[PDB]
Amino acid sequence: PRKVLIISAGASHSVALLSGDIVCSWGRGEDGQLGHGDAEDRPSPTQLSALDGHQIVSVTCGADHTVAYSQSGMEVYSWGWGDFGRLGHGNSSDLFTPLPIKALHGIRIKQIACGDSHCLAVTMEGEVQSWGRNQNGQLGLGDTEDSLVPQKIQAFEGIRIKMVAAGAEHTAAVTEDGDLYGWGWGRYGNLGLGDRTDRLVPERVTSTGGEKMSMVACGWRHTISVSYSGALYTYGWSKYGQLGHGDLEDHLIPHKLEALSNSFISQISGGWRHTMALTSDGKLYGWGWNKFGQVGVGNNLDQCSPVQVRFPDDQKVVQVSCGWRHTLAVTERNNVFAWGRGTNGQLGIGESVDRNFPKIIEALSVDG
Amino acid sequence: PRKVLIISAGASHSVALLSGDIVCSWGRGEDGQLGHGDAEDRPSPTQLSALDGHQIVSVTCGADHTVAYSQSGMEVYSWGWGDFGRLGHGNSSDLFTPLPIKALHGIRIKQIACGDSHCLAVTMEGEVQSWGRNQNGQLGLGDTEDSLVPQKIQAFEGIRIKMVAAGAEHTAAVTEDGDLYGWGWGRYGNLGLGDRTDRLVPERVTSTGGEKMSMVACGWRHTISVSYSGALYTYGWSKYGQLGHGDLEDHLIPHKLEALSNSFISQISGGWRHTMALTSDGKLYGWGWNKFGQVGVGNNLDQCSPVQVRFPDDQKVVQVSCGWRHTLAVTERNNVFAWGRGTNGQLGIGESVDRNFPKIIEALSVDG
Repeated sequence: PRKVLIISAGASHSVALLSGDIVCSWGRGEDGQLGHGDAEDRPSPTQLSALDGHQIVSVTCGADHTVAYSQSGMEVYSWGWGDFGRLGHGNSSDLFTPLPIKALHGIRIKQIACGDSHCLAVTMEGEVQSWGRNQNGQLGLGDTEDSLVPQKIQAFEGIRIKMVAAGAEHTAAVTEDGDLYGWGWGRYGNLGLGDRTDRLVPERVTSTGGEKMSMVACGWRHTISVSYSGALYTYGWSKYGQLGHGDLEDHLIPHKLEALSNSFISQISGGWRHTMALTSDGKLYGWGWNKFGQVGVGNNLDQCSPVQVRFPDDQKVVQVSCGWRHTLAVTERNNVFAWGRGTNGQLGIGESVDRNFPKIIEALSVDG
Repeated sequence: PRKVLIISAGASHSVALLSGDIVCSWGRGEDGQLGHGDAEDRPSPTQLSALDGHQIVSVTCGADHTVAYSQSGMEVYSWGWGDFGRLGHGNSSDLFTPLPIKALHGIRIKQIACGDSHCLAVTMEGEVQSWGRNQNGQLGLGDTEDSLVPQKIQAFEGIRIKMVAAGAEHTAAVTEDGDLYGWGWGRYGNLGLGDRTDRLVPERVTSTGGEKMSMVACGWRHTISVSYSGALYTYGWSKYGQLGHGDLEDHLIPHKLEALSNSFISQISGGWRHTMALTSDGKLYGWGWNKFGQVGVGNNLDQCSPVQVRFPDDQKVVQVSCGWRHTLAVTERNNVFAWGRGTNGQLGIGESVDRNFPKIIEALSVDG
């Protein structure tokens, strides 16, 4: 019957895009991130009626905002906390219902990324637009002033971007031809440039190790990058064991993960202080902070080395999104799973309780 | 049947001191800012156990932490969200139950203040030691680099600070002979120096309308001061009427609030989007964003101008503290009243549920 196409975990909230082009959301509602007009949490997945019939093709979560967009519509909608203009409407009011972005109408969008308070869009042609808070340069526009409305990184003109990723206050980008970029706040070496300085214009990473990057994903203060061999590189902060190399050191350049050397990483997601990674054969690995059991192995002990989150009858996962204190994953069996902090209802499982092993979201699954 | 001495309001938590070195907290407990070792919310004033008999004499909250020094042991305790050196402990880990600040053991304090992510202390001697996030100069140490340990501001050498206030990413101080200083993030004019930029060290406020200033207060992105003549001045952000001058214009230099000249202002308190002020009579006035009922005037309308707050039987008000979404008050009969948002229980009245006017805390007053 009905199945999940996309999941996405913000800080204390999480969203799902269902067949029927249906958006639904659940979790903390206090800042408007859910878009049901009201400010109350949803402990159970609620339909987002304002976006019924809008032919939304893809959702993406910030920390306390949410963007979505329509390809038939050529119309990009945002809602949630509006401060510093992360929503992009040219003002900074909070939205509690989805409103389109006059500034992007009629553009063909390829990818949209969201950090803590800045956003980036990618055109099909491969240009970039940033908007939101810019205090440490994250917008990558050459200065420090916030931009309340989307604006083109001229520093990219003629260079075709393949995808970008946003952390708390920085940004990353692999290109079509494989080069990797970082810019923004960089006090924990999270830009891969071998130092602890910010950057206001994108800066090419040279210490790839001569290997071209296929995709990048940001956590809060650490960055993840996969290459073409399937090799996985991490860099930035690792106070909490999220870089994943068995210790807790910082890495100012991309440091290949040894443990998962023998796996082809097809997908990556970064959270607040943990990490998650997807093999070709659908095994999922987690490591990082685990106070609320958001890594997934039935305990509340933190993991500085990749450990395998186990499932019922070992179905394969096909998607994984990381929040600040929780994780969602989708399996091949068209089932949906959540674990971690459940207090604000971001788990969807009707009760606001913490779970350290993956629990099944009854309202979004063909169970068994 | 004990007396409330002090009350402070966090972004989503609330603390109060009582006679007997008894400290109580309720509200959001996810980041450990309540201090009972656990991270689950408290909906009613919970006696803090690890401070029993520590002879604590004042408290304060930042956005997601808390500070609480003793005057017969001369140490300082912090706990809650730890990121950016916030707690002054030389690391950056969270603390769920108070620990002393050995960097200051010995030092004699007269006041401490807390922003979102940075803290300030005034020695009894009138020196100041700040610590925390420094990306915009809010420690006024002349640099944009966080400080995990508290450091003396050698820039106030030969000056006697009497009072200090901490905004979100800005700071403001009044000296013991009238002068007014601001430093840190000043993009909305919240520094009162006639422009919209930051300052990396304290800078004398030179448009003080010719009056010495005796006290100061800090919202999220606005600043408030009260002169020797009992006048009231706001300056900075006024998107919601938190500056209180009957419209919505930002002011780059301090602006006398004229509607309140027939009163002598004895206490002030800024919030996320609203402000509160208590005249020498004991009449409480509130303006600003009131979406969650937080100004407390029986309705849910944004007040861009001072509208006083009435209590059962025209009780007189002795103390007021301003959170992000709620407001606390203490009255002359030794009652406590809370209004505004009450989801994380941060109203201390049991259930809750928002309340748009002052509701009593049965469990900590003399009336029921």
